[PDB]
Amino acid sequence: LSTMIGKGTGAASFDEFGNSKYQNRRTMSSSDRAMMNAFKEITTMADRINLPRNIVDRTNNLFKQVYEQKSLKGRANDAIASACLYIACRQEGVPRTFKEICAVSRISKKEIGRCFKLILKALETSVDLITTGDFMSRFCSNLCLPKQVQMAATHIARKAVELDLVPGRSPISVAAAAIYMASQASAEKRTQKEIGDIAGVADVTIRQSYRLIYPRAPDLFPTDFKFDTPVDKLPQL
Amino acid sequence: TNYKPVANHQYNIEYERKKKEDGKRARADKQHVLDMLFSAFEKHQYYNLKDLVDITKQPVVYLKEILKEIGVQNVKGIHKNTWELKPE
Amino acid sequence: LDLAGPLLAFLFRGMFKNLLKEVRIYAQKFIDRGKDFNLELAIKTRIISDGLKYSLATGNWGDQKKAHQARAGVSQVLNRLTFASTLSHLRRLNSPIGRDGKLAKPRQLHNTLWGMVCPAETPEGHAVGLVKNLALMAYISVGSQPS
Amino acid sequence: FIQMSVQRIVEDAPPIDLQAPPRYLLKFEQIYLSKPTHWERDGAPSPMMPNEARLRNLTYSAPLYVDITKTVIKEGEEQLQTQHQKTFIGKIPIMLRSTYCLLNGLTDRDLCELNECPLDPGGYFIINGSEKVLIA
Amino acid sequence: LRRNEQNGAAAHVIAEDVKLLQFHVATMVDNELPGLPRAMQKSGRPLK
Amino acid sequence: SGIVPQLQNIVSTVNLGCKLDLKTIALRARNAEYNPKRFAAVIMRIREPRTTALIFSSGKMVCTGAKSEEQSRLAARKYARVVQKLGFPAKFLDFKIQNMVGSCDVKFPIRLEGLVLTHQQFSSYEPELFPGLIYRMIKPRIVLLIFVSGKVVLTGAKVRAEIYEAFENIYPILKGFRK
Amino acid sequence: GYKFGVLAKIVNYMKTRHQRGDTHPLTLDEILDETQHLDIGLKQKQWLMTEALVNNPKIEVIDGKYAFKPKYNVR
Amino acid sequence: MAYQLYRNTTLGNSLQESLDELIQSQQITPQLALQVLLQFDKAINAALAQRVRNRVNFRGSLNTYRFCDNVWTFVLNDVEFREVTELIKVDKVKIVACD
Amino acid sequence: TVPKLYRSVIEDVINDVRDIFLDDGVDEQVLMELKTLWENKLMGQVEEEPLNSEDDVSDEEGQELFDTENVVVCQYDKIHRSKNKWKFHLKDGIMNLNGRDYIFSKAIGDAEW
Repeated sequence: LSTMIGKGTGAASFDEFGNSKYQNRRTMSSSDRAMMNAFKEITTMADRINLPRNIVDRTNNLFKQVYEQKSLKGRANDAIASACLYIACRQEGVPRTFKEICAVSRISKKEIGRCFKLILKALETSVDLITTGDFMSRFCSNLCLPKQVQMAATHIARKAVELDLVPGRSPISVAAAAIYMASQASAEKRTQKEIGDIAGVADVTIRQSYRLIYPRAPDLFPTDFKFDTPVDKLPQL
Repeated sequence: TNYKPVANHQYNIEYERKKKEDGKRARADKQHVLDMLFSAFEKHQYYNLKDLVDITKQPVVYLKEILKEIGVQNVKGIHKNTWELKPE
Repeated sequence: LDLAGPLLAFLFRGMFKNLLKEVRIYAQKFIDRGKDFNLELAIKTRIISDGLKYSLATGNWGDQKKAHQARAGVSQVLNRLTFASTLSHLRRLNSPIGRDGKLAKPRQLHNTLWGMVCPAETPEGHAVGLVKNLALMAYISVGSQPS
Repeated sequence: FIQMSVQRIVEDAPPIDLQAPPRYLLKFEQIYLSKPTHWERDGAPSPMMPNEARLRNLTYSAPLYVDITKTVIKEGEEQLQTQHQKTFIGKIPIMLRSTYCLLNGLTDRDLCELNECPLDPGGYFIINGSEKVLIA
Repeated sequence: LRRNEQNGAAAHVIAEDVKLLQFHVATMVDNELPGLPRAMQKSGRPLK
Repeated sequence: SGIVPQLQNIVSTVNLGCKLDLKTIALRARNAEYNPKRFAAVIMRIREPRTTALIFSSGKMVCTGAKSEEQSRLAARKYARVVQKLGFPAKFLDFKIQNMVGSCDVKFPIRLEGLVLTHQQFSSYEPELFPGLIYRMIKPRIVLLIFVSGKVVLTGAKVRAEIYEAFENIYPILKGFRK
Repeated sequence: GYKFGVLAKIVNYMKTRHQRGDTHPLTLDEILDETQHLDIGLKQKQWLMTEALVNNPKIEVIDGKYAFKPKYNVR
Repeated sequence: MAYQLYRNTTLGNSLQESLDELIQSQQITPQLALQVLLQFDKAINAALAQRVRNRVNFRGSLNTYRFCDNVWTFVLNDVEFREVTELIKVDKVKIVACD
Repeated sequence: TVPKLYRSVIEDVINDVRDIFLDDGVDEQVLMELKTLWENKLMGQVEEEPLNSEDDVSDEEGQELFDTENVVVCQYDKIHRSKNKWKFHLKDGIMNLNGRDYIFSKAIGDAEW
């Protein structure tokens, strides 16, 4: 805890030539100074994607433990913060994709993942596996899809995983394909490029995942779904 | 359309590619470095270590080790202490 | 009379200058290293979002760091005791003279108040004649270009 | 302020010039403002009704976006120009019932459907759910 | 200041430290010194 | 279980006990490639053992690509002779196998989602980063890459016993998550 | 550049030659031969003969020629 | 003091041999011969880059390779130089590359 | 075609050496003589220290020594190899195949090891 000297008022406060004789001194500890900078970076990343403050608070707590544990001392602080931010989103039940975290961070996706693994090891903690429904609300909302389409996409992805029609596929790829299937079955139709941009998945990956679930399209769709485009006439590709 | 998910930033892959393409500086033989080191001294009487590395294009540790044997550090209060390429 | 518009514009000029200042600083580090810079990562959205919010949230006018010279009382919690009270709070006028300072002349009912300011509505106590309310039809020019 | 001052301030800002060799120029062209929006913890945006902000202690602010043109001179007699359309630069609190307010242009019946008093004159800001009025 | 004396730092360095010590000590008693900077609470609020 | 993992790659390091001139080796060695800017070692390949070895100026050499313990030692000795044939006093000192890589298939799909839940302490499944589950066995220090297709890759073993022992431990676990 | 760099190689070659045990003095031209400085400029030769080889504290002028200074150094 | 690649070729060998004949006759000092070779390398290197605008393709099997000081010494066996206009067959070829 | 390219090379070579021949003070007649000659010429082992236990583990070393076969000299833009094959992005260069000289600008080559 410290006090900062205020600005000079009278002539006595100023040296013989202009500059104030009493100047603030950097007395902050190096460990605290780096930690302070990390929290500033954490807040900056969160605002880019409008993360709630509670997630930021969890992220700040995670970094302090990681920073104190010093298992990741060799890695850049920004990467740790970016990885810590990713873990906080998972811990709070609103996971963000590594690409989404990278979009708001100068650190690349690969480094974030590497730090993410180390932080879990250092903290002796675990994160629940991501499901296709963990991204439907954000992906559909960003695509400006109605609630009915979002519900259909959520049901399609959940049913497809349960039916094991996309074994080994990344949950994001399955969700993007499910959104595309639901989007093409409603008035609001979105292209693969459109869904890929928000979902962060290449249109080719959406095409592959969609092709796997297309054969059983009627089964995956909700029973009480109003098909603007009939399931039979859904795109085949 | 802002902060779209991306695996790696475009500015970052270009920098990574340039670093990979350029490659790490190699440790050349002492004689060649010495010959190039003294040729540089001809152009300018005084050289900065950071700028001197670019001319030699040698690892900093290797350059310092060779420069330490013959080169000496002269303390200048105006800016900072720099290296002297004159053996004496 | 400085209204929210001129008031907010003054704040935005500083925040935007700060926004560009950090944008220049962030870009300077990356360009110095020889690598291109991501424009999105250079922008700190907290500068404008929080700066505007803090000034309105607390009423301290200016910067939180420079609260010493910041004008206080500019922003107040809207009074919901009565609809007339709510209306009056939205038509209130604050005199430049500090409330602590005492001077009759600024507190006096000047002749120029006719038709512009209510001659009767004014608080009793240290704020007599300093806090005022607009006349019923009185309007404040929003300003325009003289070109 | 929103319609003119914000654009004027952004336009009046000198272009940012970087030189440290490649030279980078940044110019802010246009200002875009959206409806007062709230983001759920999952990241889904949604319009923020004034009543919701009061109850949930939110700040009635509209996302702010700006068009930025990035031109780089690499000393090779080649100029590359790229524009980052609608670059988010922060959020501006919105005076209620103003031209950019959600309640703007809503009939008395519409305001009732939004749990908003038609007689309410607006003219104030909701910061963290607190109705704030800027005193002249 | 004690470390600088033990470390034998430069006289001007010690003089600056003495200046700060005099300021802090003086403002520990009276923070309303005329024509002198005020001691803020890291948030712009002068110390009491 | 009836399934024995088959080694795919073995990494063995042997010290030649003498400093070597990397530039000279590259000029005279048949298949050596030396790029000091890229890497500080000399990379050489011999087709018949089908292995690749890296040679450092310190005299220590690393041999990789061998499919068996005998092949690794034989390949390492052949590399040492090549250096010895170049006029250096290369020897075969403290030869050791540093890593053994084995692969096998369980012949049935695996529900990785269930496996991580029951073995979160050892499992690490991140579809975003890698499509295969990473299992870190403790009793043997072996890292296993389990995939939905059933393919299992074992690595980090110092002896062939660990590779077989590790698979024997994980196989019953995989059988409990058969898809 | 020119006029200031060839001298360093002469000194370094001189130092290395002394380490071999060759205490005998060496002429300016002779030292230039082994340092690949046969193209050394004329005005550089006189400068070395007048300033560099006398001002330096490690150069001894013996019978006209120049030799190392191990006596000053502790051996 | 240059790249010095085409010296060990038919064009390079002829130039080197010619300089030797003049040297034996004392017509040219040895220093001049080195300068002539140096200038030729600059001209040939620039000549190939600018006045050559034809693409070629080839396939084969590699028997040996080397690398040192950014110089490759590939050794290909049974190479099939295939071009749009003609196809050329060779039992063995050595490809030396530099940069 | 190739002979025409060779003739152009001669013009560049003679022109590029004119300045040098003036610097050293040698008579210009040398260049004329050089061209004439140049044209004519063209047209259980527990104790493992001993490595002698293995022999004939190499191949003939005269492949590089002879160099009488066709030799190709060029420049490389990219050279990639993936565990079996070597890929060559060789740029402008020269080739000596069966005496005949071949010239190319872009070369693509895949080889098997």
